[PDB]
Amino acid sequence: SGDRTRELKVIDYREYDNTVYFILRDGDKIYTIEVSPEEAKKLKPGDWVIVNEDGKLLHVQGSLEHHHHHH
Repeated sequence: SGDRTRELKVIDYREYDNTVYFILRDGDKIYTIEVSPEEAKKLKPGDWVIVNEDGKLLHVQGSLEHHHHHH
């Protein structure tokens, strides 16, 4: 159970007037997604993303610290 979303690494992009193609990597698998330029403004090669069920790009921001047990 769990492990239902997939994080992908941006390895490349191709930019045209009205569309940006991102090349995304999950392990040894490659996916392509095409978005509008305003959706690509914050993403570059080396960034990580999650694409949700609606096709929305979600930007991986990092981890949150948890150094202390709280129960």
